[PDB]
Amino acid sequence: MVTIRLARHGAKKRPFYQVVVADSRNARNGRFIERVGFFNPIASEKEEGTRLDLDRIAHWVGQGATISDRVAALIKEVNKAA
Amino acid sequence: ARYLGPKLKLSRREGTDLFLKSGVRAIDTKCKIEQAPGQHGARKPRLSDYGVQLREKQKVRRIYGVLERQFRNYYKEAARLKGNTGENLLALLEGRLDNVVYRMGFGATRAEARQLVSHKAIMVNGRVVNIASYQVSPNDVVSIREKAKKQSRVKAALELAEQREKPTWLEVDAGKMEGTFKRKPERSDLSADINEHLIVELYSK
Amino acid sequence: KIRTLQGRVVSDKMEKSIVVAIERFVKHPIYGKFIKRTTKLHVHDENNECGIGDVVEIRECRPLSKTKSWTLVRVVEKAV
Amino acid sequence: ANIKSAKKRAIQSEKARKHNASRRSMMRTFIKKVYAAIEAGDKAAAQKAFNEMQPIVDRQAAKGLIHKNKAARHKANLTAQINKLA
Amino acid sequence: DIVLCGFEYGRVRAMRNELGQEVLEAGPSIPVEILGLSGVPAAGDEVTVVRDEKKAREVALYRQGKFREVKLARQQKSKLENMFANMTEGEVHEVNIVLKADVQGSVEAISDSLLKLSTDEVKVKIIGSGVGGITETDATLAAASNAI
RNA sequence: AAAUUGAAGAGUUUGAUCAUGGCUCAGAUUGAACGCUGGCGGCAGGCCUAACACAUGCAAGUCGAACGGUAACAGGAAGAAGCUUGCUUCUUUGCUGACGAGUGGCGGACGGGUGAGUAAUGUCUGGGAAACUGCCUGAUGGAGGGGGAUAACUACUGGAAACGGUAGCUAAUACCGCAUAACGUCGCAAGACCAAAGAGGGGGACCUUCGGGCCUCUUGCCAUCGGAUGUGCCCAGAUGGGAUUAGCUAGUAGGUGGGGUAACGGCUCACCUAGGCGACGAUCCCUAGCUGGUCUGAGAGGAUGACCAGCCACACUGGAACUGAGACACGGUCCAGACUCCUACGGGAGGCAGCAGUGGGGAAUAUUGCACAAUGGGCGCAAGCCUGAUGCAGCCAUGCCGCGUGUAUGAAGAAGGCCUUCGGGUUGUAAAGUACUUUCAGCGGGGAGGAAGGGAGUAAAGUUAAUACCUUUGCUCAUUGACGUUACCCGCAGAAGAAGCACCGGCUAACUCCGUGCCAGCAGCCGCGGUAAUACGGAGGGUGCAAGCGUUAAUCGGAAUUACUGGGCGUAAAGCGCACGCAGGCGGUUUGUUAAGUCAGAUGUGAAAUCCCCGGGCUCAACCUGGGAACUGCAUCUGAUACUGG
Repeated sequence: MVTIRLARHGAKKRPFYQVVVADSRNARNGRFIERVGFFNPIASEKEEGTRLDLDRIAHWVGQGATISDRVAALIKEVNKAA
Repeated sequence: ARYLGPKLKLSRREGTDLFLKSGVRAIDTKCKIEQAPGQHGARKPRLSDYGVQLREKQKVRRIYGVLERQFRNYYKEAARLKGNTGENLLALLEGRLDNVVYRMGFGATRAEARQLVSHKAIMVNGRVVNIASYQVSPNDVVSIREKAKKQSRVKAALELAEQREKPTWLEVDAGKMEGTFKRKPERSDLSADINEHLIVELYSK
Repeated sequence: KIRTLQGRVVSDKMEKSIVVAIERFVKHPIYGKFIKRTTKLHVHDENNECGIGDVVEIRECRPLSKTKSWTLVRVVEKAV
Repeated sequence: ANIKSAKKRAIQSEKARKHNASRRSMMRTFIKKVYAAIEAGDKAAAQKAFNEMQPIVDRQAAKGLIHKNKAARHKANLTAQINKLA
Repeated sequence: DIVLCGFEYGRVRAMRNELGQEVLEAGPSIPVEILGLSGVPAAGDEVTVVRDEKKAREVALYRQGKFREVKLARQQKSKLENMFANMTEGEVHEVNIVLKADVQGSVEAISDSLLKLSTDEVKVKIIGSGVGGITETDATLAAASNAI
């Protein structure tokens, strides 16, 4: 079905994830429906590192989109941050 | 990746002192400064328009210790940048760390300063920078790191420095062996027998 | 919301069908001259009320035959 | 087939094929009886035949042997024609 | 491990011992067929493994240069040896042959025996000895000059 | 705030000139190759040829929480004993942790490869209406009572193998009736008709046939109407060349009716009408996957479609359908062909354009590697299992970027070489000497991050008869990295291990001697070579590049040399020998009308990435990344009416 997950861009040894809503069958870095956040695991954390359009994430869940283990974590982490 | 051969040859070919030695000596007592290298140095070049453009670009490159590829990329960036391209080229050169290390007097030559940089003797903002072409920014503080502070090269380097004209845009504390890149130098700060527009002409044709 | 085309009847021979030509001017992509282009459409004319030469208003609809995806809305001018 | 499950799938699809074939052949039979009555001009035989056919085109739809729409057309079509005669 | 045989170099893809299709390790005693070399080496020679392949590339190419230099050297001598524009007598008529054997050991060995049957009257010479099978450029080689 | 705010010419026809006109050069670019040379690193790239053929491994499984179950290993047990009396080995029995083979479910239609075919059941832009749509999701109700089978297994038997033959026998969420049946299907309506399946976790009175009932929650099953995603279909414009191809067409174009599809439709059939296409290029022939974009160019253009992403098409060749929500199926089935492998000769088996690897072709393109730790996919309640997707590592200077191969001092300025009018000049502060530094490579020492989760306990809430279980959220404890000898930091030794390539006649930066003598040879263009050759070859000197440098190949540029922007035809290439004239292009002047062209505005769309602008992160840079701007285009609606068209 439709799922919200991380498409891994960035460079070798320097991962950078683009959070995307997509048909789960399409390849990880392939066709998606909507971009909805990003996630830098290598951010200096002096400034940002994790940004989620929670309004559109929820909208898609409301219409049955599932959510990665890793995005489900980010959302709990970001909800905690503020 | 570096020019390693005889240095005064370069000065002799370009017709000027390129400061490739400390300055302890009148350059004319070290070489025949006013004559090109080689069998036919006495010969005069009835020099084409292309020729004067080439030699001027070589001159600047040989001053800063930059080979063609990197220097061309410097032109490209100067061009892309806003404002006069010729002046932008010299800002970029003059912002190099090996260069700044030289201007604060930590190295007798840009070659010596470059070695200081490469050999992890220089810090920027208390952080070790060891690549020569590192672009230095306003308000940065470059310093000799503690362990390199007792090197006699550095003391001598600061002495000679005190005898050169003192650059405006740098605040140097000789005791601490730290210094501050206050601002980008203006054009007016830099020598006036550099003809950037010739270099600009060479790279647009 | 009534998207529509206007053109003239070049053939009325077929039973309940018609051929309509839509002509327009178009700027030439390279040489700038304005060129006539024509689009011929097989259209549905139940009742065959459209005569050749007529000027008619047509609309797009579902497939009616291998080549008909348009039907008649109404006649505008006739029998010049 | 080469893969373990591929082998198994070919076996299962053949079983299903013979299952579907059997039920499908049955169904068309009961459809054909109605068209045959129609072509002989009998209301009753054709209505009777339609009543036997109804529950089974419906059921085979529910069972995925055919889609709901197919079942409907058959009922629509036959119903149209039988009424048009008696 | 990188292995270098003669002027040929390469990494070993797999190892085969007699009937055994795969062997993990091979000792100084038991022989093991080597695989993954760039091309078919000489029928026999000294083989030495190296740490890195890059260091062994220049060495392998160096041996080719010497073998090529002597190839052109022996080519110039044989042609100039006659010291005349043609043969002094009527033995000029010759037969050409084209040979490709599956094994490298034979082509060098049997050719020597094939040069034993040579005579002054009719001269026979081998052209383009192959490492194995047959190929387009080989059939083309027999197309230009009539040969078996 | 910023975000296309950008544009060069030189050599060569002549004795010389101007014009004409081609050839040639300076520039960027490349999936490159070859020649000489070659230290390290980061990021990228890597069969362009034979859609040639492929040995071997691996690339699609998973669920015991659907099912009969045990054959392996693991315990456990009445009871056999190891017995040296709590340690135990085996006979047994699925008792259970698990699990081979089997039925069953979901996945094998995704992920990955290729570009053969296709000038259109393709792609791009923009719109339509007649449709289906697993998993996920909202809504409302079902989930009743039965039946006959079958694999496994057992017995007998055929095969070299592949794989079979008989008869037994048995389970289920396999399969089929029967009931129930509307906000479903058919029907004007009256009415008529259609489904299903269990499995687990925990438990208080209560009790039996000790199986469980029953209580409770999770989960799966059926129906119908929706959502979301996916897909099918239709129209218009655009998307290569050729007339040394001008006519093409019988399911052809339309109509009626039957059939058909999930659905509109000549999709199909019968009958009827005689149409339909075409110079605005049909038909036929050649070539080709299309796009975002890429390279070049000031631009307009020109060239192009690797790597990344979107669509399509294909899966040894030709054809076919079966299963399924989805396929006419990349590691499924069937037939035919080409080909290969096994065989005990009777018969069998297979399809790398998945990842490695091999042969072949070629100027030329890598290892039969490590790991599921991370992201993502399949199955499962989970734990987990699978994943040549992916993350990584190896190989190659293939490219981009970074750094090193030392720094400073060092003179009558040595020796040697080279030129010299023998005065000296040069190589050259170059070397030696003198101090000095130690990046990188070497060697030892230490040590981030990519890790989120998952596991035991615990506590609180929602549950409920319940403090169970379940689920959510906090707590503590112990844990999960292929890369890896990671990045990075500290220490040790010594300048120690690290420089080549092309060029120097003009274009074009760089000149002399000796050798040769129209030879040997050079040569991008002009043009060098018969005794002073800065042009051949060596040398010294010099110029330009630098871990590369040259040569070859290749696109665009300069080329205003196909000229839309932006050219020409008296004598330079170019006015048809002349006229008439269909199609076509263009068309005097006024009014009204229209509103297609044209103009304005609004709205939607123009995927992301790329390009550009301002920022952020790796010591810098390449590289990665936030936001913007741009996508100059298309479409709908509403206006304006001067010009063009009606």
